[PDB]
Amino acid sequence: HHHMVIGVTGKIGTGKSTVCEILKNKYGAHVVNVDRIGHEVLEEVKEKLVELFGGSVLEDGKVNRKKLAGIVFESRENLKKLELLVHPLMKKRVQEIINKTSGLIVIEAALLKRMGLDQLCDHVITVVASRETILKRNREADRRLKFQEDIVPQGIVVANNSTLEDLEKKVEEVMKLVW
Ligand SMILES: CC(C)(COP(=O)(O)OP(=O)(O)OC[C@@H]1O[C@@H](n2cnc3c(N)ncnc32)[C@H](O)[C@@H]1O)[C@H](O)C(=O)NCCC(=O)NCCS
Ligand SMILES: Nc1ncnc2c1ncn2[C@@H]1O[C@H](COP(=O)(O)OP(=O)(O)O)[C@@H](O)[C@H]1O
Repeated sequence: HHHMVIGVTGKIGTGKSTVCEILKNKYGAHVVNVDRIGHEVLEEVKEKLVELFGGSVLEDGKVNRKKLAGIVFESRENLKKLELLVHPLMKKRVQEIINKTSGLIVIEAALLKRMGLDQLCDHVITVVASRETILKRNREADRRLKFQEDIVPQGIVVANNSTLEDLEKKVEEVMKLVW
C-alpha cells in the first residue's frame, strides 16, 4: 500500500469540502471525511455520552447530533469532554483507512492539528477565508468559530475568498507542486 496523504484543514466554511471534491473528481483522491467518521464513532459510544451529558443528547433511544451540539457548543468544558471521548477512536479509524488504501489520500478535517492527524500527512493544505465570507456561507459558523481559534494556517495556504474557478486554479497549482 504505497500512498500519499494530504491533509486538508481550515476553519468552518472556508472551503475544505469544496477543495476535497475537486481533489476527488479531478485528481482521484480517496477522501477521508473526518466528520463522518466522528458520526460513526458517536454511535459506538452511546452509553458513555449518556453518562457524560444525560439522556437529552438523545431523541428517542438515539444519539442526536443537533441536541448534542446544543450542549457542547455552549461550553469549552463540555466540548473537551466529548473530544476526549471520541478523538482517540476517530484517529485509530483514520490510521486504519490510510493503512488499507493506496494512491492519493486526502484527510479532510477542520481539526487536523488538534487531533494530531497532521503528523499522518505528507503535505498539509490549509484553506482560509475571511470571517465575513465564512458567515455568508455557513449558518453554524457564528457559533462554532469561537471554538476554532487554534485552527491556524499550516502547510500550504490556499485562500478561498473569490470564485470557484479561482479556487480550482489554486488547487491545480498546489497539485503541480506536490503530486
Ligand atoms: C457536536 C457534533 C455532534 C456536531 O455534529 P454535526 O453533525 O452538527 O456537525 P459535524 O460535526 O459533522 O460538522 C460540522 C463541524 O463543525 C465544526 N466542528 C465539529 N467538531 C468540532 C470541535 N470539536 N471543535 C470545533 N469545531 C468543530 C467543524 O468545522 C466541522 O466541520 C460534533 O460534530 C461531534 O460529533 N463531535 C465533535 C468531534 C470532532 O472533533 N469532530 C470534527 C472532526 S474534524
Ligand atoms: N469560492 C466560493 N464561492 C462561493 N461559495 C463557496 C466558495 N467556496 C465554497 N463555497 C460554499 O461555501 C459552503 C462551505 O464550503 P465548504 O467547502 O463546506 O467549507 P468547509 O468544508 O471548509 O467547512 C459550501 O456550501 C460551498 O458551496
